[PDB]
Amino acid sequence: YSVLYNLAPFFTFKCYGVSPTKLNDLCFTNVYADSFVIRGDEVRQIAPG
Amino acid sequence: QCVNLTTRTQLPPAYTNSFTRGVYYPDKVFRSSVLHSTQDLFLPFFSNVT
Amino acid sequence: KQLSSKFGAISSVLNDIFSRLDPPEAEVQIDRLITGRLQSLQTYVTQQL
Amino acid sequence: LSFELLHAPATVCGPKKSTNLVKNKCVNFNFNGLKGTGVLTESNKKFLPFQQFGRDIADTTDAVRDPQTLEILDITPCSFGGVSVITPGTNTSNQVAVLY
Ligand SMILES: *[C@@H]1O[C@H](CO)[C@@H](O)[C@H](O)[C@H]1NC(C)=O
Repeated sequence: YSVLYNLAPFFTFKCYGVSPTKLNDLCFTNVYADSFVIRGDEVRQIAPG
Repeated sequence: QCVNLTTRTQLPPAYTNSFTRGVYYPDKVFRSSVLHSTQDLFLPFFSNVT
Repeated sequence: KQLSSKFGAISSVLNDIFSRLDPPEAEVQIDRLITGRLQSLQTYVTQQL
Repeated sequence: LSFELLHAPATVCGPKKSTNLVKNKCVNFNFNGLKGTGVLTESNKKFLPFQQFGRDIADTTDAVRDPQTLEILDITPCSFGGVSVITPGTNTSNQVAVLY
């Protein structure tokens, strides 16, 4: 994630969940990478609950 | 490439018992000399196996 | 066996909570675990008395 | 990105591989992302190949499978203890006795 933090100019953790600064020591399992494009302010619609 | 078979004999399936079959390890954790209860897929005892 | 309870958290180990959750809410989660185990200890003490 | 945690072994980890195993020392460790502190000794337990880590009655980690080394290296079996003080009243004397 260290190179990925500067590869793209993405928003820096506007979400709730795992610790952002401690992400090096996370041995997660079975990710699901889904990519799609939306319009306008629909980013806030993608939230748990 | 496949060959059709016409020598099959008609016979309805039979049913027998499953007294003490269908138990496995639900997790790979090592527990010794203890009793544990887990919620997982399990074949019921004395079920009706074909 | 009461140590294996989660009390509404995501894990039964405080180390995982400390190393996997943001400290502003990890403090609240640790406080919830502390007060749940304190309630269990109080119940055990009342039974012992 | 979903970061769910499963009992299956992690196929991805951070690049923090260094040091070496130290035996018979009550030292801290962060094996497989689980922080703990205890001695690293051996035992006579027979471990199946699919088994990675074990648990006790209280669901506390007491076993691990070290990658590329393949032994037990039991988790936090380290000892502990308490302290007790034996002394008479302050009017008589002030000597103390320590007890474990
Ligand atoms: C199994 O099912 C068959 C028909 O579905 C039935 O005749 C038989 O009695 C059943 N056996 C048991 C043990 O339920």
